[PDB]
Amino acid sequence: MIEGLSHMTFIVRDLERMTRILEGVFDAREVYASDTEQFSLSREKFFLIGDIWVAIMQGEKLAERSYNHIAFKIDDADFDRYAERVGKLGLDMRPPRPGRSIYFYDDDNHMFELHTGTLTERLAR
Amino acid sequence: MIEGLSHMTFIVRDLERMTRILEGVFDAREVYASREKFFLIGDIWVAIMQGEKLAERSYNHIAFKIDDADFDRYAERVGKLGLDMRPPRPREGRSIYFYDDDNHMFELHTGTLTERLA
Ligand SMILES: [Mn+2]
Ligand SMILES: [Mn+2]
Repeated sequence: MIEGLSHMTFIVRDLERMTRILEGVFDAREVYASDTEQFSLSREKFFLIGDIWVAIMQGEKLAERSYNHIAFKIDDADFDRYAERVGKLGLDMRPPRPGRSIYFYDDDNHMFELHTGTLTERLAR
Repeated sequence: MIEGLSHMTFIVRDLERMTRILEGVFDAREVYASREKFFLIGDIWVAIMQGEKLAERSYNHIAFKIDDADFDRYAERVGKLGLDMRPPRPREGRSIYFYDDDNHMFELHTGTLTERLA
């Protein structure tokens, strides 16, 4: 049996900028940096978004953008606030459709989504 | 405030094969049916939509938590499907890494963040 999600891992060109994205958009909390170690060549950081473990490692960006995406849940009341946060970070986004979502990209062609709706709502529609 | 994970969406060339992988490896259950399908892995909403496979493989990955006592079983599930799988490192704090048919890397992992932080 699958107990739940363990972690999601993203490879990014610039660990510092990705840190600012995860902190700026999701209020991610940095819990680990391999840079606190002596002679570790590879560079990684671990973050928590609530109880979600996100790991980032420095490497190459995704070649192309695609519609593979990871979506986090927010409340409908915070939709404009979150669109603002994405704005202040200077991130590319998909246009807001006329549940609702904000889709944006980090600096390495990963797509993320902030979605106000639920599965139950989605299936009933 | 982020309330939690909403869903994860994968683009795949063949929804029937992806269905078999999700059900076969993760015990995913289908709740909605070129087009999209929806699954739950426990309370994790997964959406799959027909389209183009990732040009390239990378080490970006999604990892699911399993118990160490189930490790051999899960490795046999991935193998039974003919999925491209990294031979498990003889070990704990263990992982199984595999690609589906569309260059998405997945991981089954027996350890926790807390343990890893040690
Ligand atoms: Mn989505
Ligand atoms: Mn991993």
